[PDB]
Amino acid sequence: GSMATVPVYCVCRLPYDVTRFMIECDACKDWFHGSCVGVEEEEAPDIDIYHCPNCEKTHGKSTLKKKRTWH
Amino acid sequence: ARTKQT
Ligand SMILES: [Cl-]
Ligand SMILES: [Mg+2]
Ligand SMILES: [Mg+2]
Ligand SMILES: [Zn+2]
Ligand SMILES: [Zn+2]
Repeated sequence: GSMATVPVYCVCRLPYDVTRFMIECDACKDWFHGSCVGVEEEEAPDIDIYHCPNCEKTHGKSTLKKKRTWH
Repeated sequence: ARTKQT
């Protein structure tokens, strides 16, 4: 009921909002609002391995896809 | 990457 827990995500620690774009960090498996971590929805299809700003420090920077599906 | 679209 009203006292149920809800999952929270991102650096902002908010529950999910379907109107906002999010990307998963491949390392910590948390999810991040593009607006919170500087990733545009339209740029994300080019990201291969996404690492959040915290995970970057030990797991390395995000990588880009070397090939893409057109169509 | 895995994403959640709008
Ligand atoms: Cl690739
Ligand atoms: Mg937004
Ligand atoms: Mg593709
Ligand atoms: Zn956020
Ligand atoms: Zn992370």
